[PDB]
Amino acid sequence: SDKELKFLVVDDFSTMRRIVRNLLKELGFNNVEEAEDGVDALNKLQAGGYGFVISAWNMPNMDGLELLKTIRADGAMSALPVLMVTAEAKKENIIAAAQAGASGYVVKPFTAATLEEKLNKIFEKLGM
Repeated sequence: SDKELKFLVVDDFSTMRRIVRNLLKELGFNNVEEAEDGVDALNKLQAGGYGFVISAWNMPNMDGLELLKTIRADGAMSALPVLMVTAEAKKENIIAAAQAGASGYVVKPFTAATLEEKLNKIFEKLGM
């Protein structure tokens, strides 16, 4: 959408959620909500309206990969862009994510410039 595309930031670390929240505000994206794990994220996603999901890979209860796989299998939100936030770039993890449907991955920490690039690449490789 425009700057009003509604984001769901998912991370069990509240500090990270605020960090991502503020990097998006700096870019002009003010419509952000948060979730603390995969289950909490699915519960909010069921309300619809969401346009992008930024999710941490390691979370207790339902990690980012399981949250991704579930999103993709849901007919109503199977096209939802999902950006995976990780702490290290391991080959097998990047491929497991990619083959499961991840729109992209970003290694933390990252700046607003890095996030903007990752967002832009996801939009064009999709048609936005």
